[PDB]
Amino acid sequence: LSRLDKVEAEVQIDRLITGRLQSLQTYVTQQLIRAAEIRASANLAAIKM
Amino acid sequence: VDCTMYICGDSTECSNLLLQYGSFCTQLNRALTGIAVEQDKNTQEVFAQ
Repeated sequence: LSRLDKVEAEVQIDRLITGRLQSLQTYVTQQLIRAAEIRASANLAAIKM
Repeated sequence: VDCTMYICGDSTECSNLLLQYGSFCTQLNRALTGIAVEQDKNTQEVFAQ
Protein backbone atom coordinates (compact mmCIF):
# COMPACT_ATOMS: atom_id res chain seq x y z
CA LEU A 1 0.00 0.00 0.00
CA SER A 2 2.98 2.39 0.34
CA ARG A 3 4.44 1.28 -2.95
CA LEU A 4 2.10 0.11 -5.78
CA ASP A 5 -0.80 1.93 -7.43
CA LYS A 6 -4.28 0.56 -6.89
CA VAL A 7 -4.72 -1.83 -9.82
CA GLU A 8 -1.24 -3.33 -9.48
CA ALA A 9 -1.66 -3.57 -5.71
CA GLU A 10 -5.01 -5.38 -5.96
CA VAL A 11 -3.35 -8.42 -7.58
CA GLN A 12 -0.69 -8.65 -4.85
CA ILE A 13 -3.26 -8.16 -2.11
CA ASP A 14 -5.42 -10.88 -3.62
CA ARG A 15 -2.48 -13.26 -3.33
CA LEU A 16 -2.05 -12.41 0.34
CA ILE A 17 -5.80 -12.75 0.99
CA THR A 18 -5.89 -16.16 -0.68
CA GLY A 19 -2.99 -17.62 1.29
CA ARG A 20 -3.98 -16.10 4.63
CA LEU A 21 -7.60 -17.20 4.27
CA GLN A 22 -6.39 -20.72 3.48
CA SER A 23 -4.21 -20.56 6.62
CA LEU A 24 -7.22 -19.57 8.72
CA GLN A 25 -9.33 -22.35 7.22
CA THR A 26 -6.60 -24.87 7.99
CA TYR A 27 -6.47 -23.63 11.58
CA VAL A 28 -10.24 -23.73 12.14
CA THR A 29 -10.53 -27.22 10.63
CA GLN A 30 -7.78 -28.63 12.85
CA GLN A 31 -9.42 -26.91 15.82
CA LEU A 32 -12.77 -28.55 14.98
CA ILE A 33 -11.10 -31.98 14.98
CA ARG A 34 -9.21 -31.25 18.22
CA ALA A 35 -12.51 -30.04 19.68
CA ALA A 36 -14.07 -33.40 18.85
CA GLU A 37 -11.19 -35.22 20.58
CA ILE A 38 -11.55 -33.10 23.72
CA ARG A 39 -15.36 -33.44 23.59
CA ALA A 40 -14.98 -37.22 23.60
CA SER A 41 -12.53 -37.01 26.51
CA ALA A 42 -14.93 -34.74 28.42
CA ASN A 43 -17.76 -37.23 27.87
CA LEU A 44 -15.52 -39.99 29.19
CA ALA A 45 -14.64 -37.86 32.21
CA ALA A 46 -18.34 -37.19 32.86
CA ILE A 47 -18.96 -40.94 32.79
CA LYS A 48 -15.95 -41.58 35.04
CA MET A 49 -17.26 -38.96 37.46
CA VAL B 1 4.16 -37.96 2.55
CA ASP B 2 7.13 -35.84 1.55
CA CYS B 3 5.03 -32.79 0.73
CA THR B 4 7.88 -31.39 -1.36
CA MET B 5 8.40 -34.55 -3.41
CA TYR B 6 4.64 -34.78 -3.90
CA ILE B 7 4.11 -31.18 -5.00
CA CYS B 8 7.38 -30.59 -6.88
CA GLY B 9 9.35 -33.82 -7.28
CA ASP B 10 12.98 -33.29 -8.28
CA SER B 11 12.62 -29.65 -9.38
CA THR B 12 14.56 -26.99 -7.48
CA GLU B 13 12.58 -24.31 -9.34
CA CYS B 14 9.32 -25.64 -7.94
CA SER B 15 10.92 -26.06 -4.51
CA ASN B 16 11.83 -22.36 -4.38
CA LEU B 17 8.34 -21.42 -5.50
CA LEU B 18 6.90 -23.75 -2.86
CA LEU B 19 8.90 -22.19 -0.02
CA GLN B 20 6.90 -18.95 -0.43
CA TYR B 21 3.83 -20.76 0.97
CA GLY B 22 5.79 -21.29 4.17
CA SER B 23 4.74 -23.71 6.90
CA PHE B 24 2.10 -25.70 4.96
CA CYS B 25 4.36 -28.68 4.20
CA THR B 26 5.45 -28.81 7.84
CA GLN B 27 1.82 -28.71 8.99
CA LEU B 28 1.03 -31.61 6.65
CA ASN B 29 3.95 -33.81 7.68
CA ARG B 30 3.24 -33.07 11.34
CA ALA B 31 -0.41 -34.06 10.98
CA LEU B 32 0.43 -37.32 9.20
CA THR B 33 3.09 -38.18 11.81
CA GLY B 34 0.56 -37.60 14.60
CA ILE B 35 -1.89 -39.89 12.84
CA ALA B 36 0.90 -42.46 12.55
CA VAL B 37 1.82 -42.41 16.27
CA GLU B 38 -1.86 -42.73 17.18
CA GLN B 39 -1.98 -46.14 15.42
CA ASP B 40 0.68 -47.58 17.70
CA LYS B 41 -1.15 -46.02 20.65
CA ASN B 42 -4.40 -47.68 19.50
CA THR B 43 -2.79 -51.11 19.24
CA GLN B 44 -0.97 -50.68 22.56
CA GLU B 45 -4.10 -49.79 24.50
CA VAL B 46 -6.21 -52.58 22.96
CA PHE B 47 -3.77 -55.50 23.21
CA ALA B 48 -1.22 -54.55 25.90
CA GLN B 49 -3.73 -54.82 28.75
